[PDB]
Amino acid sequence: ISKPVGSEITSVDFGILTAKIRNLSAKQITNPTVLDNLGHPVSGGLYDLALGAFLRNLCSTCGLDEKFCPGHQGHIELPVPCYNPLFFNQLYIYLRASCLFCHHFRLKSVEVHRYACKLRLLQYGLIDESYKLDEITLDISSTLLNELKSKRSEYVDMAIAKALSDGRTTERGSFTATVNDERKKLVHEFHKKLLSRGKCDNCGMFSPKFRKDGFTKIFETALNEKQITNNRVKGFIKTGSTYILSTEVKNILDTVFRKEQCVLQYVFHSRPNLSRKLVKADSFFMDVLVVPPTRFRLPSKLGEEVHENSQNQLLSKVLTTSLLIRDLNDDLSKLRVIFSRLMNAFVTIQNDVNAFIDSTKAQGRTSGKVPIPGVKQALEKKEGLFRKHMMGKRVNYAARSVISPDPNIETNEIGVPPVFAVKLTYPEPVTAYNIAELRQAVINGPDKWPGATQIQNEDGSLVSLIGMSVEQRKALANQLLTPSSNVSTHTLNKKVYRHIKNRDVVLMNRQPTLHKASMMGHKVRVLPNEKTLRLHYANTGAYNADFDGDEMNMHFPQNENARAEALNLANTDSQYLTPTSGSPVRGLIQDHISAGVWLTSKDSFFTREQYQQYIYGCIRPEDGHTTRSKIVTLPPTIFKPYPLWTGKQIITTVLLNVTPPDMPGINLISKNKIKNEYWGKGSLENEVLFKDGALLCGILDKSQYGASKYGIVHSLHEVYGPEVAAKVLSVLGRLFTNYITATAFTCGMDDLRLTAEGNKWRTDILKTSVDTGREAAAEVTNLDKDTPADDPELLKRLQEILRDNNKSGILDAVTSSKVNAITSQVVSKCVPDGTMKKFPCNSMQAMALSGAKGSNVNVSQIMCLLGQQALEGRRVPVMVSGKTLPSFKPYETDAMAGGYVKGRFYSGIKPQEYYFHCMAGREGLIDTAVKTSRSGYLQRCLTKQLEGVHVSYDNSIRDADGTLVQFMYGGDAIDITKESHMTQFEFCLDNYYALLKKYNPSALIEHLDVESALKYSKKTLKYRKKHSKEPHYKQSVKYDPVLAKYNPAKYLGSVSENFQDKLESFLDKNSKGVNEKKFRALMQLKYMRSLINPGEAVGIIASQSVGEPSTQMTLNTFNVTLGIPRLREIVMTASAAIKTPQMTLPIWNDVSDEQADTFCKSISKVLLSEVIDKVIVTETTARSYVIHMRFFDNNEYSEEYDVSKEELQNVISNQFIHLLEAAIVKEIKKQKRVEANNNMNKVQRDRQSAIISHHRFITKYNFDDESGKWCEFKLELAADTEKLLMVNIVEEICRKSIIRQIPHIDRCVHPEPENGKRVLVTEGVNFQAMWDQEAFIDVDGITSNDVAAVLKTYGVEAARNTIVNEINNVFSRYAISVSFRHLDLIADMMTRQGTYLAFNRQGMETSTSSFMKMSYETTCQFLTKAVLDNEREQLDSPSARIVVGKLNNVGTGSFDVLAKVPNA
Amino acid sequence: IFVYQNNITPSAMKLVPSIPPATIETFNEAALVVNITHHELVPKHIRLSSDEKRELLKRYRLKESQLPRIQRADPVALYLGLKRGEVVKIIRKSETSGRYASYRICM
Amino acid sequence: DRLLNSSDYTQASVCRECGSILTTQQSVPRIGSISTVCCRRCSMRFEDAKK
Amino acid sequence: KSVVKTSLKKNELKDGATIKEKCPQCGNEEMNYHTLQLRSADEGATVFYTCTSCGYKFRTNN
Ligand SMILES: [Zn+2]
Ligand SMILES: [Zn+2]
Ligand SMILES: [Zn+2]
Ligand SMILES: [Zn+2]
Repeated sequence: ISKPVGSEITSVDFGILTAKIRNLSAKQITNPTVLDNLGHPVSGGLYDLALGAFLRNLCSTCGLDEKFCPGHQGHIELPVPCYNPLFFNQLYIYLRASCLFCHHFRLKSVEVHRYACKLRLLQYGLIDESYKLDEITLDISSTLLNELKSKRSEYVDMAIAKALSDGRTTERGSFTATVNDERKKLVHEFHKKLLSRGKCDNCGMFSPKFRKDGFTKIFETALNEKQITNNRVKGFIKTGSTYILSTEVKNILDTVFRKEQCVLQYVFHSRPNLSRKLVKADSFFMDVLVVPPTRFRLPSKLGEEVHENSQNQLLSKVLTTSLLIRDLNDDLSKLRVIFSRLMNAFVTIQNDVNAFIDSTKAQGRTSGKVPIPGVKQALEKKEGLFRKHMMGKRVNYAARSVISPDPNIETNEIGVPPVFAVKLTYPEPVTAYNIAELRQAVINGPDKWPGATQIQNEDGSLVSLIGMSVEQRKALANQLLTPSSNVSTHTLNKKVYRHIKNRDVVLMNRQPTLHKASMMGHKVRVLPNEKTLRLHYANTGAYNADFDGDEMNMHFPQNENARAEALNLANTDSQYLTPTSGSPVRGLIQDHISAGVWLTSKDSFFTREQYQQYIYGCIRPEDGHTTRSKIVTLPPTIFKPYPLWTGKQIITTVLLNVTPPDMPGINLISKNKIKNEYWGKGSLENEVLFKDGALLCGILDKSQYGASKYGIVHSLHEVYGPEVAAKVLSVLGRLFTNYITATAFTCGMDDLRLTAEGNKWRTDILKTSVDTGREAAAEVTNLDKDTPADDPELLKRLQEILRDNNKSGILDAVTSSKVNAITSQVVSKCVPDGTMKKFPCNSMQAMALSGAKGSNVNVSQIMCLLGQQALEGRRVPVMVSGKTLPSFKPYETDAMAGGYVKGRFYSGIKPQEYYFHCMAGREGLIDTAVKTSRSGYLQRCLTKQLEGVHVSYDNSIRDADGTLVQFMYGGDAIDITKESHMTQFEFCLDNYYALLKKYNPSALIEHLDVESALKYSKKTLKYRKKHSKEPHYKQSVKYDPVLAKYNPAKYLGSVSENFQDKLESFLDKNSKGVNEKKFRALMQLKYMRSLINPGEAVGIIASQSVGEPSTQMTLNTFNVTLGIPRLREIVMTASAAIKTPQMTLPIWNDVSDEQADTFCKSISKVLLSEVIDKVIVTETTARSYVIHMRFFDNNEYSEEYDVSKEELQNVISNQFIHLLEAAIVKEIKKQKRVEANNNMNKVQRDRQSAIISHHRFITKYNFDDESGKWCEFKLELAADTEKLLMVNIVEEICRKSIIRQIPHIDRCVHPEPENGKRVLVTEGVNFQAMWDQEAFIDVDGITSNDVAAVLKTYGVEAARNTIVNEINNVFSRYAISVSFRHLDLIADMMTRQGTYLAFNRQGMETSTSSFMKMSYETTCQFLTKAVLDNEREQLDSPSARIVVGKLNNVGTGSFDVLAKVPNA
Repeated sequence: IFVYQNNITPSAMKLVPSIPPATIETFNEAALVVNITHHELVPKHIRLSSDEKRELLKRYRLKESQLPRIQRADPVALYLGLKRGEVVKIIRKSETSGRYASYRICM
Repeated sequence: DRLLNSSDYTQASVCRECGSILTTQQSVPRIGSISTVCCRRCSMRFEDAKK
Repeated sequence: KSVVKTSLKKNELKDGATIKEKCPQCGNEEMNYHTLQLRSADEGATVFYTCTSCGYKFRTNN
């Protein structure tokens, strides 16, 4: 920190190096061999000593040694100008668009000019005048075109000058993401008109079309003999696919770029080109290579063998082929076959420079195990450069080890081993106050722990203390304040690198870091006698760690700016609530839970010696736990027989001592997890009660001091602050450890046993399960009457069910839900009642009821039975033979044979049901291995877009370049980790005085206006209740909300309108030393102190609050796409074709259920295949085909599908026979390369002969007009055609002819009404059609989940409301609460362009930051788009500031600290 | 405003920008069967004059190309007939704060 | 601290005129001088002393 | 026209699973439980608690 930097980098320009790289490097490289004998580097070779010092030789350029040479660049002269393979697609577009006769493009002189004149406007920040340029129009002569060109260009000289005379644009031009969209639409369109033309327009003589291959060649295909005759009519006024040599592309494109300089001055420049350079075509080819410096091209080594570098093997091969084409360059100076090797050399001088840059753009020779990587393969992967060594560096001053538990250190502490404590050092500058301690550190030296390893002198020279003795350290600790002779370093002072101490801090890290609470900041507490990092149990739920061998990374920060941020921003005390939903994550975990159900029990009675021992066991005044410096106690609750204290009265005493004395006690009314009936008749131990800081009723659980919301530790966090709530977890961590050591807790075999009364109960209920398998199987086969299992008419149906995946799904669901009832009858009769040991003594139940460990499902499977072993949602799989195991009869309708385990883990499971339980055990393990890979990439993909998104100082949520995303954070600007008790008005009234001197208003009413926002709020409250019966579109807009008028942190009373409604609803239904006027003043100051802070990274948090709970929903089927694959269509990929799109149609309240079910059938599509029983085709042989149809009975398809027989006549005779002959003719063209009814009337005869005339070969036709049971016709083909699979043709056409299809809609269904909502669910989306159904549908309430189809019909704000409703449906299914403030910020990012943009490459394409895009994926693809743009990176996104090493602009880099000097 | 029945021949679409002061908006009457702004998911859109547009950009210190965007062919931008450069004000009911005023510009 | 100051913090020499890191060079001095820092592609060779 | 039950009806399959956990929103005792295994062979099962009458989704980790 004593070597400051002055000048700093602020923006990076991309460009192309010209031909005069030769000026910066006169150290050309010719000899391809890198060394010679005697190990020396040969001159002119790739290890030349003018490229940097090498092999203990000085540099020929720097004159410096290997430690201090920077290294320098050389260059390889390519003999012929090969093209750069990055820019090869972007010259093949300009090659395929230029006319070889006139050297323009194949667009007109005015249409080229128009894109040249709109892109000039868009390199300024003005988009409106570009669309108003096409407004300038009016036997075309070339004088009226040159008027228009001087008329359009006159407008652009005025529109730019007007906006520059205003403040709309600057001289360097305005450029934003929405301007980037409109430029990437013209240039993509400009490369679509130029690409698709045939002839020139300033002449007629036109060029032959081109061709290419895999990036090595370009061909000029033969212009056919029609078009040369179209050329020579004008020019008067060779073989097939001739090759194009690389130099003759340059001689075309040099002359084109000289002519179209105007349009290409704005295609290639997105800011105004102040340097007024020229876009030249040499920039696409490669005149020279450049050799990287020798330091970047060092030899490789492994074991004891040195090898040559990768970047020399690809780069000598260019230089031998450069030599080999000079070897053959002498074979024309004295002068067929040698041009077959000359042209062979140009392909391989191209294919070597192509294989130098890329490696996938070559051909190679053989399977050389993915051959030698080029310079693009060093950049584009997970590994490589831009993601492994710029976003993912390795660090100094860091240690990792296995973690171990400790309840004796604090919650905000780590136990550093003495192995790590004598290695990690901190550079501490020696001053007048730490000289007494840094002298002692140097005396101890680098072996004794309060010590130091080396000192740093004022000239920066280090002096290591390791080899020194006790005398060279004492005689060097005495010189720490001696000023040096030098005057340049008279400012500085020495730095002693002391060891880590108990006042240092540390970033700690669990390695899958899915959210920001997995990397917190601890205080060091150095322990003896260990080698393991050592942690407290409050932290192990935050890191998601357990003590099974997990390792954690310990980082030790090396300056005072970072120590002020591991103590104040990332410490564990401020990480009590997670930002995902506002729920606490820090609390006591397993056995401190199960000790508070015994300590705070009603049986606990401690004597005087014991009561004072549990106080001082956890609260020590010496270590600063108290607030009074004298431990105060309580009177006993029993006086006369013997003085005894209650166990609840200890929890009172520990809160009496650790809370501040001036504040009054806590007041809380909460619940437990333990029901009242486990304690006896008339107990009240479910009600937790704190009155004035005294626990008066109820035991303490996971629900009080665990990681649970609105407990006692969560409530102390609100009233007293995070520093007190972190002490109470430490005090209770020591209280329930000394009580455990004095009074232990065990779990034995007797805990797991049912009594003989209750063990007869589970036998009698499981006796009634032997019939359950058949009865569910007799139900799905639609038999009855208890048909026996060996019935041959039953076993035939079970085989029919077995072959279908549908029917086996029904039989599984019926039988599983029928045997889960018997599972639920055994549990609901036994587990409180049939057990041998009742609740307090039965520790197996008390670990499950308290929430200490396990559930009631674990206790039921131990004591009662396992239950149904459901596999992939369905049931146990089955062989081909109808056997689920070889032990069972085929098609066995036993419940046990389907996988129902009637055994428990106490008594044992049989070998058959041990095999099904291993099936269920493995699907929980293969699904885990595929779990984390799914949601890992979903979180990475969010944290690049939503990554420079932060709260600004005007409370608007903005991106890094300044583009606005939201206007407040969620509409209320409230931090999620603050709004927990904000709507808990009963809690804030019971603790009014203790909460008053926290939100202290007395020292605050002179820095903020008070009455301006309260006055405006009552106008907007009174006006809004007068208009509440109106719908939302008839809402008058006089009074915009008070947050949009007043800053919430500047004006008291400016308050989100939902908080104001809840606050007035509380004060008007609750009349309770506290007024209502002063309670308004508290809860409006509390809104003002719970606001989001400016600089808060709400983009990372919103992405970590979605990707992290999505590692929790990887499971299978429990109709709509569920869980992560639904979440990968909305968020990722922006699917315009959802797999299962739906539509929810709210029917009216006067349309009946029959008229609803009738309306369902009038929507769903009806194929012609859905009314056919059989199709009998008789082929006799001219050829014939008598196609006979059998429909179902007319009272069956008119009832199931609402299809009359007059429809089938019109469907077959207008649609089917046309489609049928379009398939028969198509096949032949790809081949020659009961009863009887006759005596038709006049209607049927006229129907026949007309349709014969309308078709080609049908010749007979009849349809059942009386009953609607059969159609009948006779396709006669020719007397020449061979065999035709007619029945395979007819089955494909019957399944594609529709009788009645409203388009894009497959099926309507009437589900169960959820909460009275009579709705209809439609498999498919068509909003346009459902508007025509207003007699049955509330069309102003129809709701889809195809976001791309709500966007097209209803617009961008309706689509944005769909996204927040469809991400919510994913998480609310899995009972996962995420806050809507995260979901609104994800939705307002995806709708930032008016469109529905994804989080992927294609959504990221319209952005400003180039390094954000390069670091994500396809690095050199985005690099191509940036270099051609000559794009100035502004270095504002956090992915671009870590590259250049600039300070990040989010959080503590969102402002500047300026020091105020007193003298003039 | 010109309300047609089935379609417009694209030879006749060229006459729409043919007048510089006056604009022409087209609507198919099949689309106009339901007023889309009566739906429960479409908030209240209000176009701002250039008096309170200019005072909006002063409050947040914005360029015009930094607001959230609404497309020119959006069915709500076609409903209000928004020209390019007009900031519409969206009053949407947030699920956390009740009423909430947002803005969005037509480009 | 983590991604710059404790991993690969180096202070380099950058020409303010061309804006490049790689093409700088500490000059081999004349024997009566001090080795200064000079950029190479902004530099013109001394034979180009044209009038 | 097949001879087995090819589809489930609208209200002819109710969940058999029931365990007497108190529903923290309306006070119901019956509750359909649902256990699927998330993590590897270092962590147990995680139970999904869906109530009967109201239908509030609830989740207990361990
Ligand atoms: Zn050197
Ligand atoms: Zn031409
Ligand atoms: Zn320079
Ligand atoms: Zn309930």
